Amino acid sequence: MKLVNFLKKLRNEQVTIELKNGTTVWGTLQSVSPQMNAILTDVKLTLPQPRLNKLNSNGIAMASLYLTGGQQPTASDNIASLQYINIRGNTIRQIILPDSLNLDSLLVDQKQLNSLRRS
Amino acid sequence: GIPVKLLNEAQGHIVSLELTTGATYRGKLVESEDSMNVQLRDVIATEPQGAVTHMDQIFVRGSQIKFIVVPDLLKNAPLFKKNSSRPMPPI
Amino acid sequence: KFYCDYCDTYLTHDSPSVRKTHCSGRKHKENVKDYYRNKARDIINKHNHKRRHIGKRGRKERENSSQNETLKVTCLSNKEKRHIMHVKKMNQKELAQTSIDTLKLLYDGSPGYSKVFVDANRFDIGDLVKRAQTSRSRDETCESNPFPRLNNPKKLEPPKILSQWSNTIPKTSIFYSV
Amino acid sequence: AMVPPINCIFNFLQQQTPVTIWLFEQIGIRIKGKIVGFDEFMNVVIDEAVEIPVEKGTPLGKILLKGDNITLITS
Amino acid sequence: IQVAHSSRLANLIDYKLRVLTQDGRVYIGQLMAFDHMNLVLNECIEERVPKTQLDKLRPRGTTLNIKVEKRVLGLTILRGEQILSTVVEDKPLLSKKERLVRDKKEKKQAQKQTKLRKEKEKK
Amino acid sequence: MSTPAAEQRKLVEQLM
Amino acid sequence: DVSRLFKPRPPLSYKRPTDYPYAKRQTNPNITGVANLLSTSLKHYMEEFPEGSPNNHLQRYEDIKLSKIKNAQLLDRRLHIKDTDPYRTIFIGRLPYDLDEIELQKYFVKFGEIEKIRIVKDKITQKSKGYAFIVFKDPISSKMAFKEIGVHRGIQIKDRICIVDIERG
Amino acid sequence: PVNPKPFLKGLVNHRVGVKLKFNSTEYRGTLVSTDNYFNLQLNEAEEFVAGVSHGTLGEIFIRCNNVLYIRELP
Amino acid sequence: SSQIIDRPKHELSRAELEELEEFEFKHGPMSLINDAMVTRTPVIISLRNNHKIIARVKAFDRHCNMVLENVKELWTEKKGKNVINRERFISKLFLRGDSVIVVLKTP
Amino acid sequence: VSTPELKKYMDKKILLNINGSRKVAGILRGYDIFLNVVLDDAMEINNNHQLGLQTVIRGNSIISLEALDAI
RNA sequence: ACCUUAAGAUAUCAGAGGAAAGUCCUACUGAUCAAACAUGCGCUUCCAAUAGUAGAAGGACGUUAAGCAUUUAUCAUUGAACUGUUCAUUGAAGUCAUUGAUGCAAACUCCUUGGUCACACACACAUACGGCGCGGAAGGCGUG
RNA sequence: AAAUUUUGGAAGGUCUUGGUAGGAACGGGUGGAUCUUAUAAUUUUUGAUUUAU
Repeated sequence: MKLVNFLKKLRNEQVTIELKNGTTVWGTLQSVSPQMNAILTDVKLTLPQPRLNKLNSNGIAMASLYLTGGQQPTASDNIASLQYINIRGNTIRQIILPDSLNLDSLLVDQKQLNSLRRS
Repeated sequence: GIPVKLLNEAQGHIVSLELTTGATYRGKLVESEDSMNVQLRDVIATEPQGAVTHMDQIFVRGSQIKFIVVPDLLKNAPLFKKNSSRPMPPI
Repeated sequence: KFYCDYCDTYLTHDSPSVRKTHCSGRKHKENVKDYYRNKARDIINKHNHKRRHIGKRGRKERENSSQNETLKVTCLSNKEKRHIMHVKKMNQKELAQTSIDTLKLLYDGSPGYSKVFVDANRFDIGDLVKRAQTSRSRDETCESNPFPRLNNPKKLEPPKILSQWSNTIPKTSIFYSV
Repeated sequence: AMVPPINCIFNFLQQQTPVTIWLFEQIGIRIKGKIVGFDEFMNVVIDEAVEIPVEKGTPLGKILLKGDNITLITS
Repeated sequence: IQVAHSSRLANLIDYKLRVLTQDGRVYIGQLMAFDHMNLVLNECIEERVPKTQLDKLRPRGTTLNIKVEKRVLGLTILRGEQILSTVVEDKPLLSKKERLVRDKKEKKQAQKQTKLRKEKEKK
Repeated sequence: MSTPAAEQRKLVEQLM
Repeated sequence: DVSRLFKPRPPLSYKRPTDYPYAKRQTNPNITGVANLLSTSLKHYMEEFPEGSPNNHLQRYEDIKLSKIKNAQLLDRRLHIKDTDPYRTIFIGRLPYDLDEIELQKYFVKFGEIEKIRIVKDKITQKSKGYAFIVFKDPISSKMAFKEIGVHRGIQIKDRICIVDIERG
Repeated sequence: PVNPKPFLKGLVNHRVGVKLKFNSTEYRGTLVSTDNYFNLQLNEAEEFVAGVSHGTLGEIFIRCNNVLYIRELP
Repeated sequence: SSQIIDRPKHELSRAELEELEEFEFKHGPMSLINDAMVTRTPVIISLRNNHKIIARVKAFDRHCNMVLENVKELWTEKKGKNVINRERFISKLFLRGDSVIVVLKTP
Repeated sequence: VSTPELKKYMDKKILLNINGSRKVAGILRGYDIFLNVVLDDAMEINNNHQLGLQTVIRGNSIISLEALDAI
């Protein structure tokens, strides 16, 4: 049982990947490498403002978000619309799946079922 | 992997490499191994806050290297070409 | 299985000194020298020029340039241009390899000469020189050759001039030197 | 001659020489005691372990110190 | 620039990438090899936002102008442990048809040279 | 033989 | 010209770092405990989702496991060919499915006398399951015929290969 | 000369206190089982973020990478 | 028994490998998460970045990365005296296994 | 797998910076494939207090291992 | 003189057949997927004055420039005056810079890049605008 | 259905667009990609860079 195999089954669905920095990537999800190296295409990066006056924010995250090169100069919040950002596997913290998909048909590990039948 | 073989080909020439602590090092590259361990000779170090010193040798663990800058001429290396001919290795 | 890409010899799988033995021999030490001579020779020889976008000249731009004159074009034969290109390439190589070392010959009898100019007893890069010429030892003292001018040294070499402009030189020197 | 670090830790275990283990920083503590046994991954069990901040710490008893935190093992 | 939806890191060879690191530094150079995903960049110039101008990116003239200190460094191999994410910025110098043409050219030349090498080394 | 952990086993096991 | 071509780039300029020092790098410390949540927020969560969604993908897993635990005891569940001892009687195996008892008796009589023949067929349908019991008038002759039919790439079955051996009863 | 693997085998159903490396958070409870990576499952464990006890915890699975040391309580 | 368990993972056979994986998931530290999925009781997972999630596990894995639904992210952001309690509800969530610290099963 | 090339640093004084701040100088005695190092007669350079007669350093926390000798 | 090797696999499910239970195979058959190659879409974006001396995109590791505004240049010991301040002495380290660094802004000069294509010098348009010349670049989608 | 249409195939016409020196079959102690397992245990991907108390 490897959940990377389940994650490979989405392949064309809208996800919301939240990296470890804090920045959350929203966009259509293409193939996922066996190391969880996601490749999203029509992405909209954003950075959550902590809503607290004195707690400012992550700074390295702002630097990375701006240096991606897609930040809107007139944008009030830190969003950067760009195409095809390739995300390294180890940086993902949690992936918010869409609400609409069915889990019962995708979570069935075909390889584990084959092994169980063979045994 | 290609980059490890390139760093191997870069032996004997002055390379500049920056560690993850912030420091920078440049000098003759004596030996490198498959795990990115390098041995610089006559290195000129820049500690993170800007001070610059000099040592005869250094052996930096590869797990700390951020990037390694080799001479530009190595772009024409034979192992960067994609379509290659092999001598049909013997039995 | 890893083979050298210069020697093209297929080498039985190694990772230790076996790769430090192959790369330190002679069939992989000068055969990697000939390779990068050729690749760098190409980037010197490249003559391809930028793509040419020719715009339709207008009447105001054409009339003035047509008024002035036609200009003759100098042209050489095939053998002559072959010889000229060979000469120019040789001249470029010779000038590029030239290094000026007048300051090294000028201080030949300095009191601390052996510690700086010898380049084998220096303190920065001497660690490399320190199986394979009457080298100058560091233990030299200024008592040796107390008077340099006792016929030991020779006159400074006259300055070089361009040969293609060798008729430019004044015909006669001012003073009569024997 | 050359002695590997595994052999050095084995000598510590055999001669019961007290060791002071440097846990790496942002933890700010040291462990002092005797090595009773070690592992592959520098996991060590310690008898009469003494907790010392970086000297008013409290004894801990017998502990198993995970090797991913150890930085030095000095006597 | 638009890039094909089914385009892994193998298709982006000689594309001019935008590689981002953990410490807020970006690298802008042509990708020429990979592996642990540690790239080789040709002319990548490293950019960073100084701590003195970081405060201008925080939410609030209308258009921000950030002076980014950049260093020039050539033919540098990165390490995959530090890489955070990669973006594409520009297409290669050569068009797709010309790329296929030069690939066919080099394949023909290599096959002929290999045949001649075998013919010489046997006899 | 995989990660150096196996090699270190084939040293520590003999050491004990 | 030895190293006149590998001229390195000028030394890299210095820029003041914008990250945290290697000594100050850490993840989040002072991670607060988990016990406080259990008292207050857990009650609200349980009150507002009484029951969880059914676990449906385990249904197929346990269903195929049921097949495994269902096949075995059912095959084990069980208890014309009750002739004399097989010392002089001969047996055949892997015969045709559409074969008959008279054809099997004739084939066995081709290389040995037959005293009693009764082919046992599957109870599901009246088709010869491939087993034929032939009583021979000579145990040595029956053994020799079985050896010949086993060494000669199997006896000639109509739509299979019929190897012969001892009855093993 | 006991090794850590036999030690953790011997600590099964023994009152142990494992402390994480983050905030001196210490969990005290009986050890139910262990994995080859020293993943620990504690039963009826009590949480000590500091010397003060916060409460009682039902059953906690503790990740392998966080434990600083596993010690046997009297 | 002891020999196969202590036996280095590069010399056991394939069948004994997945048998070992199943035994680890059934009789081991992850038996807690397996039970929590099977009887459908909520778990309170404390992440590395000071985030506590209350959810029901639907599939877990060797690296302890699980798929959760009915997630309810609870976390606090503070500076000095001031504190604010923020909560977020997520319908279906994938969670990577390198972040988790302690996984508490509801009584 | 592959033993690091430190066969020339044997019994020669070296100075290696533990983690990012500490710097320890001593006489190298041995090494392992993880780049664990055992160095005798250590001294924590900062006045500077000696560590002990025999210390081992986990190779995870080593960054650079420059040598203060002829090499 | 040192070196002679991790092992497996090469779309996937479902259906028919052959060598009780798997097991393998089928120039077998469906459905899905992926790759290549052809081939199309009133598909979408982009392709530089000469009726002129221009302009667009990206640079400069370019000048004005010591620009205009701020801000920085050690620690310990001892003696002396002093109401913390000043002068000298011993020891310890010490990236260069102060014409620097940092903040702001403008002019100028110059490099690379491009269909500098063809027909036109035109009164259009609410369903808002014949997207009804030939190519090229890049993607989206469909068929074989 | 022999009158009409749609679907499939053969032949011919017209217009266009691409190719033009290799291709098929068999084979192995043949190279390289991808995938699975050793492998979540210090040298890259199963967390010490949201600066924290």
